[PDB]
Amino acid sequence: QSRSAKAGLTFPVGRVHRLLRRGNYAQRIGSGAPVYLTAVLEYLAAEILELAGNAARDNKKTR
DNA sequence: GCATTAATGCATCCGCGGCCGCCCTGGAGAATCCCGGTGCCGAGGCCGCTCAATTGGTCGTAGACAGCTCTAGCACCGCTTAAACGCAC
Repeated sequence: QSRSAKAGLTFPVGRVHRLLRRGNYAQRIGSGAPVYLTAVLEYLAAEILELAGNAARDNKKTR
């Protein structure tokens, strides 16, 4: 099983971590950076999607 | 034949009157909202693939922990001008 499931995170911690590793950012990356990044992206995406869905539903649309 | 004097054709200067345009009220017509109504098409649930996230071990390595060093920020003191404020035209 992946850490995202045991941490209840929808976004992939492993994918973010491997993006950071090959993203020429720092040679040493702690385990907290990928989980923090996944959490913040999940929060931002959730808020944006909720607002967009509100804007869609107030215009008689389901998309 | 010439002046002349009353009859006559207008002379041009007002008197009068035919001559309008603006607000307020009378509804009239175009635009909008909105879902039925049906045709269209793509969002996505399902099927099959595949590759890298996770696991464990190896191993070396950077940073918290003091630990110490020294250093300028600050609170304080008092002089010297020095602009800021209120006013007034």
